Amino acid sequence: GSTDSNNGYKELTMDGKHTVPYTISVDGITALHRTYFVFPENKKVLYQEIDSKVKNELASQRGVTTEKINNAQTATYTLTLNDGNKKVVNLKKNDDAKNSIDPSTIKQIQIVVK
Repeated sequence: GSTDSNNGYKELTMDGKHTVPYTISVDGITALHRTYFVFPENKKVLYQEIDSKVKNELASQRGVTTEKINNAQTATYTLTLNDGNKKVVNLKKNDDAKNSIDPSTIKQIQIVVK
């Protein structure tokens, strides 16, 4: 078991773009069409501003609307920064819906509703 210590080899994985894998859980089940997202750097945005556009994307694949999510028993997602930090917040209660953040610090996120 030996890995590169200095150099390795050339790579072309969305070089220049910020990729961020997204996950979701339903009743304990894991998504099957999981994928990654891309966004610009050095830019701030409102959590509610983005989520508003994301909800329309997840509602089309999950079929869950603002009325359905309300019927859910629980809704929480964990956020993972690029530094390796972790913060789980309930979707039902947007505490950052009135805050500004950038994807440049976002590494990955996993939603959990049931």
